[PDB]
Amino acid sequence: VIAEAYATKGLCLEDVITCYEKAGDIALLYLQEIERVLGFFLETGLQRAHVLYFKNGNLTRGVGRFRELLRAVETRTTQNLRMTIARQLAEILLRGMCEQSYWNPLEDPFCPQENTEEALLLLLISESMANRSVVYDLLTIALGRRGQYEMLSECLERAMKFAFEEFHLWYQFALSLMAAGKSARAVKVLKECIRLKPDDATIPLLAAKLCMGSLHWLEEAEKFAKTVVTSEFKAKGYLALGLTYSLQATDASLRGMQEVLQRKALLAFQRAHSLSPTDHQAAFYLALQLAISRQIPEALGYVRQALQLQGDDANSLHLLALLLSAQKHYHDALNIIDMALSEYPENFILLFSKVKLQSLCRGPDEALLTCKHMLQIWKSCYLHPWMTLAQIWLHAAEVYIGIGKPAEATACTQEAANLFPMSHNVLYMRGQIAELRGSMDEARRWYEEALAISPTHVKSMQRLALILHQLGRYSLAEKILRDAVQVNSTAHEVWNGLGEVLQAQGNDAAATECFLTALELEASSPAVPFTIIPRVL
Amino acid sequence: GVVEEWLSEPNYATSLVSSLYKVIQEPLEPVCHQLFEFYRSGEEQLLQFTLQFLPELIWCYLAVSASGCIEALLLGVYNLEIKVLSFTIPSLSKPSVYHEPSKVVYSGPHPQREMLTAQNRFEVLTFLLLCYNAALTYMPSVSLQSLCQICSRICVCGYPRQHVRKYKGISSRIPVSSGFMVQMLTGIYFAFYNGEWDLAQKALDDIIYRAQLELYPEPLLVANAIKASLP
Repeated sequence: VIAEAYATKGLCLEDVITCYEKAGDIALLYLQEIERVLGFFLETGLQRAHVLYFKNGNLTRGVGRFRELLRAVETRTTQNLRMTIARQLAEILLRGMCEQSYWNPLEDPFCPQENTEEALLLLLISESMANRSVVYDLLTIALGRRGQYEMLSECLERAMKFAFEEFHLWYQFALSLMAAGKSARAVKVLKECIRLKPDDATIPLLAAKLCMGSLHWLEEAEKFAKTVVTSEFKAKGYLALGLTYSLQATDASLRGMQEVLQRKALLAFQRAHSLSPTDHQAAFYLALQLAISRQIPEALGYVRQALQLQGDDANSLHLLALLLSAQKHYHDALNIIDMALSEYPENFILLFSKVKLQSLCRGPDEALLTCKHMLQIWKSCYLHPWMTLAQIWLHAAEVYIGIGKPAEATACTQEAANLFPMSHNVLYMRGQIAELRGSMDEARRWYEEALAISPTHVKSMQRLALILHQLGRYSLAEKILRDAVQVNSTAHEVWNGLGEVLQAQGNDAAATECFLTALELEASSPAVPFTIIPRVL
Repeated sequence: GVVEEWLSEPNYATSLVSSLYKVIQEPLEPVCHQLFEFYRSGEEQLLQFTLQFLPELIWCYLAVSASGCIEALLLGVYNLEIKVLSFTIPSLSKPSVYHEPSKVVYSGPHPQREMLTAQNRFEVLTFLLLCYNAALTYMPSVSLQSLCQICSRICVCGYPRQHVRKYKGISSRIPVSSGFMVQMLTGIYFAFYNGEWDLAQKALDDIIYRAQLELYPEPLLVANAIKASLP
């Protein structure tokens, strides 16, 4: 009675917001009191306070009112009101307030001490009372700015139930999945998104991006990239296609397949570059495929273009350095690596290339110092970054092997082995150490172990085949080297080993063929395999 | 003129701004030094005074970068600000201030940097933009406008849409991190409901555009949410 009385006074007075406030408070107390033991006047009294507060242009009072109504103990009638109110206040929190302006609901202008906290709370309560589409958008916003994409994926997953096959929620769910790191589910939901809308090329491009990455679903990636095929998204489409083709070529089993796929990749990259001569991704990847095909001058030209577009691209600089090393310009290459490193000090890959280049033109001490530097950087920076550390130690070991110091090499490889005892790289290095020490049978067995773990390790194949060749078992050595040729036909050491086997067997023509191939290949061999540069969208 | 008078010149805390903007746009040192000196002091109003020029400074930095004072200022303020920013995630299973039935880090910790490099510079800029978003309410309408225009220009610079937007100057694609675009979207979302509807509209559209071209899931996600939530 008193509540509707103050409300009525507020009405007749239409100072007013005060009467509406009192009416609201007494109304809540009245409703609770009822529940212990619907109103028009009660509705107007409860609601039209904060309304006139916001109409006034005063935000603080409105927020205060919202918090007052929300702090009230839940009644089975005030639940819907509390829902709409919580939603609106969450909106106001996210869009109209920042961090430095926020104050606790208990504090004068679980109790959330931060803005995003209270907003999240209100949104969750709203969604809960909604049980049995704006709130989810607000959730995507609040968790989006804070990088909480997993929880977001869970929330949007809770949203999927009520929804029909509509575009926005499903696409949002897919994106949240992709951001959260759940690649496979994201790919599926994205397929369904292409199903819902075939207009947007961003969706198959994203799917292709995921497939090309960690999942390594190259076939699916090819399918999506094909689905994509505006000039920019067509360029991106052919780019993704070329990346897929290249990766597949790396994965390809036979030389025929490899060459076909590499040529296809080349074509797709050329098309992508002609579609958008400003997109340095396409230019770079074109240059990279050309590098892989041992077309060093062309690759150099397109690298120069890609660098004219983006002068500080780490991959572009790195490829430039590798191409220079391919032309046996080790000092220039090293200078350029040092440049990229002046722009990218934390980059481990660049540092590894620096190590190799220093071993090639500067000497062992320098490269060892670069290894120690990498070790310091690794300690300061810290899944598998352990593989990186192992590679640091193994690189140091390669330096010591190169010199002729089996003890230090054994030490470094032993650090790597503390990390990964049965790494094929570690096993290979144990073989190298054995060869250095003179124990050839031990070496043989270590390479056998390495190939047991990694049946395609071309280095282990070379060494094992060489050992067998020196043992007199030519047929076996040849078979091994043929497998090796299938794994990587650009490996000149393989062709030399093969030529030596064939020559030993009395097959001189084929042997000289092999030797020639080895010479032409070593003519354009980079200090580091071009494939060290990741092929990603 | 007026700028020089400002240079030569608590009570202090409580046309010059436009002239300073013009100094930032046109290629300066004493302005940057005085702004850094402002940020160095304790009083928050000076912090806010420098913070309004932050977006234009960033845009100038990136523009010069495409084809040494501003970078020094930005880096100095960066070091000044850098701390771990964490917020608790609410659970309905626990009684709350509003109803009856873990700390997470979104930014930190950032290291001290003597020099700007290609990798760290966007950690730096993203963090600075976060600091900008933290004090968004105290930001004047002009600064919000500059923020929107700059987000747009950065997003579409080297791309065909630049010519559509009729932005004139340097037409080079500026490489941008994903988190940077997210922090953009915070300020754009704020600008949407504070009188800058049109500029926030263009900025949002361009952010979506670039996020589609860059294949960035999170900015595309947040901006999609913002666009869907719009009345």
